[PDB]
Amino acid sequence: YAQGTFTSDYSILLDKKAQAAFIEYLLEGGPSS
Amino acid sequence: ELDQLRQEAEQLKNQIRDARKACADATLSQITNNIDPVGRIQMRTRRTLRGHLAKIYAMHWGTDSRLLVSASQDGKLIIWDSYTTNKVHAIPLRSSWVMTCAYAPSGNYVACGGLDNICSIYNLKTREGNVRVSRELAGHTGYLSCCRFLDDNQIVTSSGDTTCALWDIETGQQTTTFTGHTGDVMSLSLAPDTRLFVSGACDASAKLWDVREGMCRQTFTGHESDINAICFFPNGNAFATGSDDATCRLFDLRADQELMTYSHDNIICGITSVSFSKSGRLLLAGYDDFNCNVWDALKADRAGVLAGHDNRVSCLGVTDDGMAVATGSWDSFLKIWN
Amino acid sequence: QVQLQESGGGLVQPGGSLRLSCAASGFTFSNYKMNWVRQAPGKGLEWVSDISQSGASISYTGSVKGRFTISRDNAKNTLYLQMNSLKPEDTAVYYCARCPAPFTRDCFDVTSTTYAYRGQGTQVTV
Amino acid sequence: NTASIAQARKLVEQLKMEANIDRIKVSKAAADLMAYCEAHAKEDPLLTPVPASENPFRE
Amino acid sequence: CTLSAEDKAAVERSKMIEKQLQKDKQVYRATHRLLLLGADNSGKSTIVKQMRIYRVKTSGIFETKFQVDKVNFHMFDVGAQRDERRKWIQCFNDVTAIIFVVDSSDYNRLQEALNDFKSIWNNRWLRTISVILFLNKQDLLAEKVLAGKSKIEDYFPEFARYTTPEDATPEPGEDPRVTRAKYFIRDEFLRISTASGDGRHYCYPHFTCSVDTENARRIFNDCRDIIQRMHLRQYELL
Amino acid sequence: ATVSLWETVQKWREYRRQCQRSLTEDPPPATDLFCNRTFDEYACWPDGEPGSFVNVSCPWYLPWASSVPQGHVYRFCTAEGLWLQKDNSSLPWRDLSECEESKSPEEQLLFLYIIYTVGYALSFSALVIASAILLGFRHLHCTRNYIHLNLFASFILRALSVFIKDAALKWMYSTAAQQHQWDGLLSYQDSLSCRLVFLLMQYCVAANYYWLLVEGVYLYTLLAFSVLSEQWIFRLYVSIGWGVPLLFVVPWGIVKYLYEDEGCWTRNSNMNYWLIIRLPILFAIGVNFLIFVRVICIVVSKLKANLMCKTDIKCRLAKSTLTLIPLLGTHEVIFAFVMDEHARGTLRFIKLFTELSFTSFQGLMVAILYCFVNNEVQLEFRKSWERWRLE
Ligand SMILES: *C(=O)COCCOCCNC(=O)CC[C@H](NC(=O)CCCCCCCCCCCCCCCCCCC(=O)O)C(=O)O
Repeated sequence: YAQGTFTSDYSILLDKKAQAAFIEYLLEGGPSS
Repeated sequence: ELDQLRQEAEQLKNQIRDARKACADATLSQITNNIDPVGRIQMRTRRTLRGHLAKIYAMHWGTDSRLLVSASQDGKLIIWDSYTTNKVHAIPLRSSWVMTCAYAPSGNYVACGGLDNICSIYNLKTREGNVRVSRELAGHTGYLSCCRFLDDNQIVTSSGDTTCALWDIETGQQTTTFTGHTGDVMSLSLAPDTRLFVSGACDASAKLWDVREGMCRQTFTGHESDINAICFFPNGNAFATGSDDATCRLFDLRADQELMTYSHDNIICGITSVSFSKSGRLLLAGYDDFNCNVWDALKADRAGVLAGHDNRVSCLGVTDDGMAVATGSWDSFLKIWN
Repeated sequence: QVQLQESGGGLVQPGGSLRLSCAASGFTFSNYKMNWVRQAPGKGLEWVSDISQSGASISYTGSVKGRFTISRDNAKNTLYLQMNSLKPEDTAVYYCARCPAPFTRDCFDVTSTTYAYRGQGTQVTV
Repeated sequence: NTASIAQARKLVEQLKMEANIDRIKVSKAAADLMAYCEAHAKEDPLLTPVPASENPFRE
Repeated sequence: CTLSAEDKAAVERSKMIEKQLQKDKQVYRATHRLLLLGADNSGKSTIVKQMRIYRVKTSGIFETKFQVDKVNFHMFDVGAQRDERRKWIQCFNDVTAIIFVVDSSDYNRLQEALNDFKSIWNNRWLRTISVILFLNKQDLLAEKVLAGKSKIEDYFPEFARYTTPEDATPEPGEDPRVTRAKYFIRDEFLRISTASGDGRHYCYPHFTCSVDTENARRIFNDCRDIIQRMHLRQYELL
Repeated sequence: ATVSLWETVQKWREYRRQCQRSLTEDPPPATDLFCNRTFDEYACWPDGEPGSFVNVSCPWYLPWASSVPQGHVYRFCTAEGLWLQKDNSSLPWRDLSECEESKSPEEQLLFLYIIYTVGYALSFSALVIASAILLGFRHLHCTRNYIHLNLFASFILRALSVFIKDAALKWMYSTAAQQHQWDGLLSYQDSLSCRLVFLLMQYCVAANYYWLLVEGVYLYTLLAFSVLSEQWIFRLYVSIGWGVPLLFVVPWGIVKYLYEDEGCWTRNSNMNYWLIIRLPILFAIGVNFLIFVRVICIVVSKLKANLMCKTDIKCRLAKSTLTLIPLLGTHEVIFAFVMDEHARGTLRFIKLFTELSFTSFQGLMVAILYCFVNNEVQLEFRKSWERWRLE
């Protein structure tokens, strides 16, 4: 149905940007700051 | 020979009309113009008796003011316990078309009848413990409209064949026959002393009959359409009659004329049932406009309105001791108001 | 009491005209639909014409359509029937019948043998 | 024709029987009705509502 | 809550009575009730006798039960009753349909049938129930038309000029005059029917004879149509 | 595929452990001016001779390593033996651009979120009002009204599950779950509550579809079979509306838990366990469409074979079709036959938009058509108004 599909699109998209921030955090200095 | 008979009949009618006019010194409204008017009485449905399948055509109250009998068009005669909302008995009917039902004063027997032209009396409490068909009466050539028990052995019935009958339960034959009406005897009401009874038919007239002697004591003609609701006043010296012209009339046996008229501009539908309270102050009429009305029998103005009853109201009745009033309509529901 | 009195009968040569008047007493004339009933000798009651409360809706039987006219006078509570071009088959008793219930289009038992709200009728001979 | 004559005769006799019944004036009957209504007014639960602890249909 | 032993017994009896009433409710609501009406010459008695293949001197009403496609129908014929019908006709308010049988063969009485049908159709308590018309004794009408008397024009002037409707489906080997007269009678009934039935009840016509064995099937089909239309109206789909 | 945040952080943890192991085991060069080995949480920089250039490949944990398979990490060592510090700071020269990515938008999905959220809210309010109205008036207590109440409850549960699920999605992708560490016990992803929330949403949507199916089946049974019981058929319909969705939603949840737990089951990846919920919904939609076309044919037959007073009946048929579509949910037939893999391009926006909007406003439309504008409901309201106006 459209909502199991919309949720998977939103849930894939947010994991994508969640891992993006984590790479940025490593660039920032990882665990420090 | 017929012409002189007609002339004498019209002369006698004119004499009766002149006598009624002479005896009409004053109206009921003028005498009761100084009494305190009744306030606005509001009734609430204290109990519902949802157990029928088809329209409820008639119902009657027992002498104990606790057990009532209801007749439904699906072929059921149900005894309701008014206080506890319990079903005491459920009698199937051979003919599903039932238009009347009566409760015996002793509570041992119950009456039923309708389009089958047969009055069925069922014994409620037998040695076996089941309600069987105690007696069947088949003498009327028209559909039964109203029946009322006098005792455990005699019953007065009215049919559509312009004939009322008095039946002995044991013998099963007509003890007395009353043939004075013109067409489709609709309702009857027994007097408190059971000596006489009043009857209303579709000929726009009412007649008073003596149970023992068996002749029409008095005849009253004041309506304009079919009479389908009659009830005896508790005092026993008056009664009320309801017609399809959206009108009730109050008649007195000692005046031989209508005392007062209950009608209104808004109401244009007929009246199926009429009943009195314990004191006779409130007159309850079931109009076939999805509602019911309560008037006062002294100044003829609106006093209360009962609503919430789907379809036309068919049967109305106050308890013999004045506890509450039960109303049954074509929606297969019985509502108790106090 | 219901009173319905007819007047206007009598012998008439074929092709004549007549005026039958019905006077009503004991009820509100305007609230009831009116109609005429015909009883031929050796025959039963036959419906002729009907007119509603206000006269907007009027109808006649096929045997008399185009020859007889009906009208109402609610001011005087009268029902009028004008007969034109009478026929020898119209020799019969005419009654004025009132509908049993008011504020209603339909009404049964108009041609009943022992109908209550019906007058004595008038004899018309052609 | 005999049936019509018999019906007319029985109607005539019934009418003459009903026309020979004594009838009181309307005022007396109205006064009696008012007296009956006033006398039993207290014993009318519909007219005068009984207390909520006495009616067997509510409590 | 606390209850007495007598109260418990009364409650148990009431529960048993309610169970019996529920059992009877399915039987009551699975059966269609029909009101059979007609004149003395309409031949409804012959119809009842033919359909029965599926008391006292004042019985007042007669019931016949017939089953079509495992569906029960109870038809009620009125007998031993006075000619007055303004009161007891209100009893048949919840019936499935009114089967009105009219003898179209005999003239000088069709006006009475038309008036009775109009009164039934415009009845306040019959404005919802549908009417199934049985133009009974079609063979007699055909023979009377073929007799050459041609008395239909005398009673009904409207038959002087009347074209056969294009929707007519005459039987093979049928005289056009018979078809024209039959459809004229049908249209006379339909003109009265289509004056106050604002989508509430219909006037399904049928040409029937005293020997037809398909009357039960026609009644079953008409009842099915009525039930389907009622269900569609409840859903506001029609 | 989708590179999970937990998988990426676990890969980085393994990479940094291996980097520390290598830095501990790597022998230093003999030259005193060598640049000291440094770890800036990104790469395992080895020791370098003074005045040199170092070139290596991207680390393992980078999800876009396929874009830069070999090389693309660079560093420079000065002559004195110190890293080239940046301006007004103490960080080496930046080489992220070589290994960095070459650059559906959130604005496209935000629109859809707003539209379907407001549609679901309006439907929830309307259906609550409709259920209250139906349960209030005693005259409107038929089995058809009971089926309508069950459908309204299914729609309400679907809307509530949608709201709770989007709230949970907001919880699990936010400032929460900040633990980019060895702590696998995430704030909400590791909790069974989110998985149960997703299962509840799946059950609610399946129940809504199957209650649309139940409504269609009941209408078809009334129109085509007749002479059926009342309590037994209602019990069977309720069991099918509620119990049957438990026969494939619960097995779907069980198999999802058993095989791949992933991120609270929110993402369909296997494309073979999604059929467990998809196929029953498609079957229900197809049966409802067949019932819809059957009822439309019945209505056309009724309008043609009878009602001789009218010939131009297209308006009534159109109104009947437009009223019947929301009740049976036949607007889903316009889609769901295109699948997911066939609309990866400019599509999946029109399809998703139309389907989500129609589903969100379906509850409101049904409540308006079958409760608010229903003739019997309005008649009951008028009767109540008259009763209250006569005192
Ligand atoms: C992609 O980059 C954009 O989409 C990613 C969204 O992730 C999915 C879920 N989140 C959202 O859809 C939108 C963000 C959502 N918003 C909210 O929860 C409401 C906004 C306020 C949330 C923070 C509330 C308090 C937090 C403590 C204060 C920290 C400063 C935050 C400033 C905002 C709050 C005002 C200050 C205060 O109230 O203390 C989400 O956050 O998940």
